[PDB]
Amino acid sequence: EVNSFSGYLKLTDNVYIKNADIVEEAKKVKPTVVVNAANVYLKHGGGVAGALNKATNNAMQVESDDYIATNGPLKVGGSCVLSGHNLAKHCLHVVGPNVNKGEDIQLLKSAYENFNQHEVLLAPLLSAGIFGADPIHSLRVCVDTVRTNVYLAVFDKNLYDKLVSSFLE
Ligand SMILES: CC(C)[C@H](Nc1ncnc2[nH]c(-c3ccc4c(c3)C(C)(C)C(=O)N4)cc12)c1ccc2c(c1)S(=O)(=O)CCC2
Repeated sequence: EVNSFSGYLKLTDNVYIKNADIVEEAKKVKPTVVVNAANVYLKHGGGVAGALNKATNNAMQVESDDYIATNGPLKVGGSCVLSGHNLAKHCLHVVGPNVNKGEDIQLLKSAYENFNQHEVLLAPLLSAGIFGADPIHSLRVCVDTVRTNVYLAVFDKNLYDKLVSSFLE
């Protein structure tokens, strides 16, 4: 079956959320598009990016290095489409701002706007975790910006409960 998302809570007509590891979701669903929370040189050294690259047995990193050699780095707020490998048909590598490194939180709207070029996506909460953005603000930007169908996987039950409560106020 195609894009077999299960156990998500529908927040708006196009935004769904689950307490789950995005890697486990991608292996089970094999979505058309999985979003990676990338950096501008596509160096998947840890966090979400590291876990998705390890699940491809480093094929995503080798492919990424070859993309960067030919095209140069991405811009913060930008994206590129590469192979999904065993995780999806395509991986959309999106660069959200890293606020802990001084990047502008306003670019989080540009980052989510890349999702609108794909009908259905499995994605993480952009710029959250060690990128330093307020996760409740990131969910609000997603809901206000994405118009195609996005399934958010957040791998932390405590944060998932805070996000759902904040949305439902
Ligand atoms: C907010 C947070 C809960 C969320 N985390 C995540 N959200 C969704 N799916 C996730 N999988 C993992 C993961 C990370 C290591 C590993 C694994 C899985 C497995 C068990 C496969 C293993 O063995 N190692 C994390 C993760 C999050 C959201 C966005 C960003 C970050 C983190 S970041 O990576 O800090 C910086 C980029 C932006």
